[PDB]
Amino acid sequence: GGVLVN
Amino acid sequence: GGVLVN
Amino acid sequence: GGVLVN
Amino acid sequence: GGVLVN
Amino acid sequence: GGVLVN
Amino acid sequence: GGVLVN
Ligand SMILES: [Zn+2]
Ligand SMILES: [Zn+2]
Ligand SMILES: [Zn+2]
Ligand SMILES: [Zn+2]
Ligand SMILES: [Zn+2]
Ligand SMILES: [Zn+2]
Repeated sequence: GGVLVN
Repeated sequence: GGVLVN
Repeated sequence: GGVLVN
Repeated sequence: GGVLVN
Repeated sequence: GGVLVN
Repeated sequence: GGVLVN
């Protein structure tokens, strides 16, 4: 899956 | 905010 | 699954 | 914000 | 923000 | 998956 740390 | 379409 | 830390 | 389309 | 189309 | 650190 994707990981987005905004 | 962030947008994650997995 | 995806991980979003906003 | 960031956009991630995985 | 960044845009990542994976 | 992709990793976006924004
Ligand atoms: Zn993953
Ligand atoms: Zn936003
Ligand atoms: Zn996952
Ligand atoms: Zn943005
Ligand atoms: Zn931008
Ligand atoms: Zn990966």
